[PDB]
Amino acid sequence: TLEKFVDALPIPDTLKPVQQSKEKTYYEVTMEECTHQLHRDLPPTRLWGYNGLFPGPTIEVKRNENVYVKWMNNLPSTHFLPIDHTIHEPEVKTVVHLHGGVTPDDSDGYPEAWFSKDFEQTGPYFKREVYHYPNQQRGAILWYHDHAMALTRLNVYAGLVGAYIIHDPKEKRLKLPSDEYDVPLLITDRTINEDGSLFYPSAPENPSPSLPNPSIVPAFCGETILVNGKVWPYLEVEPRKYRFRVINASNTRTYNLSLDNGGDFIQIGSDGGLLPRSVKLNSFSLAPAERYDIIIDFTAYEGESIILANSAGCGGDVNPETDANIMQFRVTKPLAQKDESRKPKYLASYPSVQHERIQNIRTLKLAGTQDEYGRPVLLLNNKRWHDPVTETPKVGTTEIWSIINPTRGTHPIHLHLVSFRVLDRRPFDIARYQESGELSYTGPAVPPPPSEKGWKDTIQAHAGEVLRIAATFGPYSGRYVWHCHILEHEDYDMMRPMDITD
Ligand SMILES: [Cu+2]
Ligand SMILES: [Cu+2]
Ligand SMILES: [Cu+2]
Ligand SMILES: [Cu+2]
Repeated sequence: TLEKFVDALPIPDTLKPVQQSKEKTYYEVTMEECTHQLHRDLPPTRLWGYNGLFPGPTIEVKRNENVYVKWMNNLPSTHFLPIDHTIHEPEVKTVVHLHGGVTPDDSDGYPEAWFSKDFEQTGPYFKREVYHYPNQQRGAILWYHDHAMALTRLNVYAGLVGAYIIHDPKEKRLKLPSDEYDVPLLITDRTINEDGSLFYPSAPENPSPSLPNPSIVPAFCGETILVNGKVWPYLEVEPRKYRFRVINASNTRTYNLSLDNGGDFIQIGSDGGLLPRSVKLNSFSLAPAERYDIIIDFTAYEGESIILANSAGCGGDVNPETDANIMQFRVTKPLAQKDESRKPKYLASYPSVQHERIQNIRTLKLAGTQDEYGRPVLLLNNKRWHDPVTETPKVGTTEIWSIINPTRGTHPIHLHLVSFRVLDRRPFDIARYQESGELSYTGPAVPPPPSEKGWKDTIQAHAGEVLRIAATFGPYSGRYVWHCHILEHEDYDMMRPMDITD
């Protein structure tokens, strides 16, 4: 395998606006095929990148900043990863979704709002070339990536991901580590061929001869871990507090992160922004699309090399020599200035402070069937993507969604537009539910841990539990989506439209 901790962690440059005034900020980002070296010992890898970069440039905005991004497809007319046409026009379709964005529906990146190179062809829900992000939302770690119908797992794996940070000036007084000491960590697993080329499976292991070729697979587990586009990198840090914006940008893989010197993380934020109170953690789980906003305090570890370690398997136990490792910190950089940053306990209002009447309670079930080829097709509430819309909350109202998971695994459930509160999780009798559809609980409800007492938008629903969340649908109305954020599930076919009605 590739030798760990030999390349420095790249820090994506912050995107500069094409125009900027007090009233408006305007950016242009072009998707390009490009080559980048992912490890000291590899030939350059052919990739798809926003502005030809992997990851894409980091975009930083202020709360309420009036932002426009023209996202353009200048990709080749053919893909380089294996497309399975049996699961679902130009071959190469793209659309950018700002995940976590409180975004008008026609700038949200609907899967059928795709566009081919230079907008020559566009999907039936396409309305505009230049996306509008008003950013009228809490400070938080967002991220952007491709969301094209039936191609999301491939377009994202190709390299189309980047970070987007909203800064709320009202949080400045907290004096959290900032600027040079505030660093995104975009984690993506990949499998890389000897010649440096990306590998993505064209079929499951030992494909029945029934199977089409290529065939979609139900899960992707990469052999190698990359952070900010480099395989198992090191980062030289100063002996002081750092803030890290940790984003799982992987297709399937869930991570369970720790520090190998037994140091703590201080979680200050979740998907939807600052937690009410900081939380000291020795480890945390991070499923696809989740974000953790954390402080690591290197003050007491000068000289040390500390591995950000992973204990979660993907298709099997972790390998100590490979996917057990994420990156390495080296506490050897001289202090540029006194550490004047803080790690405050009191961060933000509780989500509970705000009282809301429950307009509706939906029960949703994670299910599926099997296709003519024998493959599993994963479905939300046994509906196809193309079935008439059933999730139709009213704008301005709050709902509890009760998500029933009788499957064998966790699924990270994501709703666009909104962030939400986690109410509780409760175990149930799976066999009974499958035979009769009757829900019998085998234990009391478990309220969220402190890490999930703030605002979330992507949430782990574990096997044999009912998960309840509370969301206020707004402030915009229109057509959005909800889906599993395991991309191999999302594309076949674990995604549904969501109408927020006025
Ligand atoms: Cu997403
Ligand atoms: Cu999203
Ligand atoms: Cu799933
Ligand atoms: Cu989505």
